[PDB]
Amino acid sequence: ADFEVHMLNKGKDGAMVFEPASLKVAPGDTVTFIPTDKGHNVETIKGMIPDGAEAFKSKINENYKVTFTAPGVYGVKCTPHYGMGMVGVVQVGDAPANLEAVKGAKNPKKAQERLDAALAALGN
Ligand SMILES: [Cu+2]
Repeated sequence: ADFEVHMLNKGKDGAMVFEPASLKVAPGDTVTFIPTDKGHNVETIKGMIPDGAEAFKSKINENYKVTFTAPGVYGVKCTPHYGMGMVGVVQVGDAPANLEAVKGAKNPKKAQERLDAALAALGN
């Protein structure tokens, strides 16, 4: 199954957001990150990727397609707007083994407020 995540300058959650900010996919699913507005990209957050997973970083303005292979929770950010809180969470499969470790990862304050909300919406 294929899912879409859009990158916007303004959404229901405020400025510089990923929509949706939290998504549960299955092992092997594909998510396409699409900058609806210009100036955004997607990159994995340091310490918020499962064991076995490869980090990634898309180019600004590109539609980025990723097939998630290793199960667990992945923290993602927009490079330029990470300090402003532009972050999302992708859970791949059931019972993420790295769920406790991603909760402890350190992020700038606004990014931390949105990641905690997003982890809570997954039922974590
Ligand atoms: Cu951005």
